[PDB]
Amino acid sequence: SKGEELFTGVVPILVELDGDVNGHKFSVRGEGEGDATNGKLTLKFICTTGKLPVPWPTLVTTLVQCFSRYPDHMKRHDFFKSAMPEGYVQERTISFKDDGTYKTRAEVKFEGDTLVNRIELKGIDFKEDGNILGHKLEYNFNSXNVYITADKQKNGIKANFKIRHNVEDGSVQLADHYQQNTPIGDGPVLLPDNHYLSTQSVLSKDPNEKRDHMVLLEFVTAAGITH
Repeated sequence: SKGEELFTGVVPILVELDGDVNGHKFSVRGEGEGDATNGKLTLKFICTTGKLPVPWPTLVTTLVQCFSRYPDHMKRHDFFKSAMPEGYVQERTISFKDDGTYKTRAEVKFEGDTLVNRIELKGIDFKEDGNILGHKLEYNFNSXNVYITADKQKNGIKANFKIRHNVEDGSVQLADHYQQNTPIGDGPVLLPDNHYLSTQSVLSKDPNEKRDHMVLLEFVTAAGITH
C-alpha cells in the first residue's frame, strides 16, 4: 500500500538501455507516462546512437510491470509496486530459436517523481544475416500472458514465457523468455499467489521523427485469482 500509493495518478517514466549485440554497441532512451489505475502506458523510444542494430520488436519486453492494473481483490499480489520506491532488479535470458541470446539486467525504481527503468543488455551468437541482425521481423507485437509465480528463496518473483515475432516471409521467430525479479531494498514485499499479466501492445511511428524510433502504447492488467 505504501509502494502502491506512489502510483495513484499519472507517473512520468524514463527508460535507458545500453546494449551490445555481437559487439555492436547502441543506446536507447524512452520517455512517456504510466497510469496503473487503468493499466495503461505511452512511451516513445529513440535509438540515440543512430540506426538500431536489432529490430524494435525484439526490445519491447526489455524496455515496467509496476504499471499493471491489479484489481482490488488482487492487491495483495502486486510484488512490483510493493517494492517501490527503492525498486527491484529484473533479469532475463531471451533465447532466440536458431539464433542468439540476450541477457538483460535492469533496475526499476523511483528517482524523485519519475519511475526509471535502467537496463544493460548483452547479446551473443547472433547470425549476421538471420532474422534479428538481418532485420526480417514485421513491425508489430502480439498479445501475451506472462505467468507470475513467487520465488520465496530470492524474496521475489519469476516468470517464463514465449514471445512469437512474425517474420516477413510468413514464418514466426520464437524468443524464449526466463525472468527473475528481486527487491533492491530490505523492506517487506508482497509475495504473490500464482496469477498472470495480460498485455497488449500497439507499435507505431511518428511521421515527423527522423531518428530511428518506436512509439508504444500498452495496456496491462493482472488476472487469474479468485477469492
